[PDB]
This record gives sequence, structure tokens and C-alpha cells, in this order.
Amino acid sequence: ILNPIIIQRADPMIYKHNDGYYYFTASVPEYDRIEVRKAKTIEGLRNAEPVDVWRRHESGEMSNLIWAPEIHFINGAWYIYFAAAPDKNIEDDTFNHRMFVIQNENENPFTGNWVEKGRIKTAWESFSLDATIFEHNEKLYYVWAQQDINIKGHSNIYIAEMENPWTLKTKPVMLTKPELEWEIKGFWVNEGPAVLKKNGKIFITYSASATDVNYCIGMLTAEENSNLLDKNSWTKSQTPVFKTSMENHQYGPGHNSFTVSEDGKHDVIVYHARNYTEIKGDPLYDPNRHTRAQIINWREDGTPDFGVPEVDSL
Ligand SMILES: [Mg+2]
Ligand SMILES: [Mg+2]
Ligand SMILES: [Mg+2]
Ligand code: NA
Repeated sequence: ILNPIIIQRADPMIYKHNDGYYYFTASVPEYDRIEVRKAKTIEGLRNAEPVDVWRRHESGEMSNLIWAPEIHFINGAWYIYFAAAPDKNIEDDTFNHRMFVIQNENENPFTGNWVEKGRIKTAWESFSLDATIFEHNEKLYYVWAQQDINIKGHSNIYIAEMENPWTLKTKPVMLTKPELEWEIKGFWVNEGPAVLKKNGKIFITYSASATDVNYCIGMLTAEENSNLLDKNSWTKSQTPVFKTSMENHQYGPGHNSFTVSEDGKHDVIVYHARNYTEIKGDPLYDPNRHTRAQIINWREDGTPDFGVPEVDSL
């Protein structure tokens, strides 16, 4: 794969649909809308024309800092899960994002049939973002980042089971909080969860530390038939599974997703990183996190080896 695939797109999410095609969304640098594009191949996404399917509200809950959309197809309909804030105030050390979802029941997600389901409520109200979804044994799970005032830092990773694609039916179960030295650089953060199933296991990668050079990816692992809503089922990687490569000039890799290659043979990690280190301004407004993709290697023991972020090809 020739990297980067797409410049100036953060929190990249590629979904390979059953029409053959890959659909991509991401955080745009203006944080003001949800862009989607389609192509037959991963590298085809570079040149695919993006379409804004949804734009921030003028005021109120979905009006600011539109972050990290993911496009999913569940039970015959499209869902895009995203976060948004009512303003840019900082309260309890963080922005005040909540989580939303828009649904499109039409086969073609570019049609103008996106319905706001509203706010996906959890057991308490605080900074919440970066939701993703997975299915196991006909149950649907929601995995997301949220702050708890009684747990140190900006956000922890939670899982819950869902009643439907916009509604939880359990309390949040905390799986990781920021605490290891590589999770607490800049800010104490666990965010950007992504789920990969392979080898009788479920892997939840997540990103940690601030969104500069220190950003990196950790991982939780569970046996697929364990009790997924018990923290003790999940083993937390002691060191990052993916991090800055000083040698390759790729800095702060993170907020990954997972897809598969065109022939279906390989798993692919899709992530953002910068190719310079001295940002010299507020990182939130530096637009140069670029979207990148690499093949995942599998070890003898069934665990994934993500390697290192590869050098730019262009
Ligand atoms: Mg599917
Ligand atoms: Mg506080
Ligand atoms: Mg995500
Ligand atoms: Na906050």
C-alpha cells in the first residue's frame, strides 16, 4: 500500500460493504461535517470524490466539533456514529461532546435519507466520543470513550450491549483507563477504540496520550467466548501495539480502524499520523494528520503484529 492514502483526514474509518466497495469517512479539519466517499479499492479512495452527507447544526447539541464519524451497515441500514459538542467550552478538563448517530435505510448512503436518531444516552453525562460497534453471537455491542469524574483523566474505554443501533440496554463497563506512562503524555487519555475479531479472540485497540508525537495505540484482548461485559475478561497490553517511528518519520499514529484487503486475504490497519514533529500551534487545529493503511501480520500465537508506521511513499 502507498501511503498516505488521503491527506488531511484524521480518525479514518474504512468499511468494506457487500456491494464490493469501500466506504470512507473521517474527521475533516474544520470539524463541521460528515464526509463520505466510495471506491473499489483502498488506494482508490485517494481520488474518490467526497460527499458531505450531514453538516453541523447552527446551535445546540450537534453544533460544534464534529468528530470521528464511523460508517456501519447493520440489519439492512446505514449508521454513522459521531460525536459533537454544543460549544467549545472546557468543563472537567475536557470538551463536552456527546454521541449521536444518523441512519439511512436506503441502499445507497449518498442519498438524502439521513435521519437523526439523536443522542445515544449512557448512564451518566460527560465528555463522550469515538463510538464503534461490533457483533458477537448475535448480540450487538457499543464500545466508546467517556470521562468519569471519579477516574483520573479525560476518557476511559467502555463496552455495553445494545437494544438497537441507537440504544444501550446495559450500564457501561469500563475496560481501560489511562494510567501507564505511555498513556498519560500531555493528557491522560484512552480514546478511539476499534474492534478486530480473529483466532478465537476479540481485540479492542485504542489510542492514548495527547494527539501529538506521543499519540499511540494500546490493546485489550479477550477470548471470544468469555464474559465480554466483565473487565477481568480483557487483558491490557503492557506496552503500545503501535507507536511513533522516529526512523520512518511517522509521528503520533492513532485512532485506527480495521478493514480487509481487496481480495479478502489480509486484515488492514487504517490510522492517522503526522510526518513532522514540531507542530508549533494548537494540535487540534493543525490539519496534517494523514490517513494511512497497512497490512496486519499474525503471530504464531494468534495475536496481531502491527509492525511500525511505514515510511511515506509519495
Ligand atoms: Mg457486515
Ligand atoms: Mg476535575
Ligand atoms: Mg473510531
Ligand atoms: Na468536559
